[PDB]
Amino acid sequence: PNYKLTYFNMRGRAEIIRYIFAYLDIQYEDHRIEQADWPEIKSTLPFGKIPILEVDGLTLHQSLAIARYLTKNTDLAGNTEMEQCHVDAIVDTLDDFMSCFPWAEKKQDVKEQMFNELLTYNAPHLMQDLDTYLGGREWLIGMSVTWADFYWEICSTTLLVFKPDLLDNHPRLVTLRKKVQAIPAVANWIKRRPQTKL
Amino acid sequence: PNYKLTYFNMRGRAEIIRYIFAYLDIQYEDHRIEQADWPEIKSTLPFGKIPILEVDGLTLHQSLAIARYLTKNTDLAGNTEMEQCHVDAIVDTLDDFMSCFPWAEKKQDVKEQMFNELLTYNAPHLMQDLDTYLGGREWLIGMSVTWADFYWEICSTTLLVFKPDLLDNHPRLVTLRKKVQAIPAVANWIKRRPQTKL
Ligand SMILES: O=c1[nH][nH]c(=O)c2cc(-[n+]3nc(/C=C/c4ccccc4)nn3-c3nc4ccccc4s3)ccc12
Ligand SMILES: O=c1[nH][nH]c(=O)c2cc(-[n+]3nc(/C=C/c4ccccc4)nn3-c3nc4ccccc4s3)ccc12
Ligand SMILES: N[C@@H](CCC(=O)N[C@@H](CS)C(=O)NCC(=O)O)C(=O)O
Ligand SMILES: N[C@@H](CCC(=O)N[C@@H](CS)C(=O)NCC(=O)O)C(=O)O
Ligand SMILES: [Mg+2]
Repeated sequence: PNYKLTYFNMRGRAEIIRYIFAYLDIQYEDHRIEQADWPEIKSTLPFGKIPILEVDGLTLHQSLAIARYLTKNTDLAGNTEMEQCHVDAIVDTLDDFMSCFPWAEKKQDVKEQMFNELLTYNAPHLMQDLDTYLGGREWLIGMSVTWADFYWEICSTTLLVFKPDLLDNHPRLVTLRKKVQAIPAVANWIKRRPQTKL
Repeated sequence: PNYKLTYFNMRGRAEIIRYIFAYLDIQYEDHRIEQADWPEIKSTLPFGKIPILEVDGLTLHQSLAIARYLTKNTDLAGNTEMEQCHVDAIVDTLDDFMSCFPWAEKKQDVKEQMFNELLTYNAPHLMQDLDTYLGGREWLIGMSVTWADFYWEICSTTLLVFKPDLLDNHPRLVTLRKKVQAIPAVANWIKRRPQTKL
């Protein structure tokens, strides 16, 4: 199939998709648009949002819906119907927290203030829940890597930018990040991808 | 399997699961708790959130992850992987919007302020996009009902409570709502379900 992923030049909400393509060794057009080119594109979209993934002429939207589609029938989806549910559940739990941040707030002072508050008063509870959930296991779900692990690594990479000590109390979550980063295909993408703040 | 759904005594985020169980004709325990029950309960939850679904003692969380789990391999899932992606996308677009509302904000007005903005400006645009997306088609995805249609009817029901004229200019979305409500198993549920504001 011919794939074309459209998003801004940043990891953001499209990174999970890029990790999946890398892991699966699938070629695709990583189309990164400049802010100025967004308006004319937005008007042609279903619900005016990106990322979107074009597959043989048809358009798909919603980052997680796309990610799930790409992992279907692969080892990244989950090893049992119930584990597949757990993968989806961990992914939404992580996405729910990421969606709490005022990424679009114009006023920098209020934005920064809210970021710091969420990272100091709210994040600790989620990190603990995740640590407890992971326990002494190697991966978040099952006994092999799933895209939920990829998502943890992607989300935490961004949160760590704003809160360096985020995982100082949870070395097990740090270990998981490193394990994902060590997967050859993932390590390679991480090394070659455009370096952007977000 | 023994199914036990735990949530507040309201439709909310659990209604989609309730609709699925009804449609598929699956018996389950519809456990509804009151606020005075939450505290002790929350302490016993993976990520302190409801709804949760217990399957033979095993706890599953995240409403959409659970909803997807129950509809896999059924006629509500989507007929192709691509269509399954569209179902997931439509559901997340709707969930994204519903999640924007400050349901928990404590101040009667600061809350009503964000609500007004969401209902007066954001809502109309989403309705337009959805209406355009549906076109003259019978259901949102494919040629048969899917849980995405279920979600549309559920989400729109709550939105209508705050903005009665939401669908005045989109009769096609109203027709879809009625189609879902006319499905025997669903109609029976809508008839017998506890009457709650949300
Ligand atoms: O409301 C917005 N308007 N315009 C935006 O560009 C924008 C960006 C935005 N961002 N989201 C994210 C990542 C989200 C995420 C969610 C789940 C998992 C992983 C990631 N990043 N991000 C932005 N970053 C930057 C950096 C520099 C300058 C501007 C931006 S936006 C959210 C909302 C909006
Ligand atoms: O912060 C909260 N804590 N506990 C809660 O139970 C809770 C519920 C809540 N609410 N969510 C919804 C509906 C969500 C929805 C999402 C997708 C599709 C359709 C629906 N309603 N809701 C509440 N409603 C009321 C009404 C009166 C008094 C209190 C509440 S909570 C939001 C936050 C929380
Ligand atoms: N939940 C959606 C979020 C879609 C979304 O809001 N995308 C933002 C960028 S991360 C966007 O399109 N912003 C431009 C706009 O809203 O005009 C997903 O994961 O795809
Ligand atoms: N995205 C989650 C939302 C989970 C959530 O926030 N649930 C609320 C009820 S609507 C809750 O448990 N609130 C109590 C709390 O957060 O302490 C889902 O759909 O399951
Ligand atoms: Mg979501």
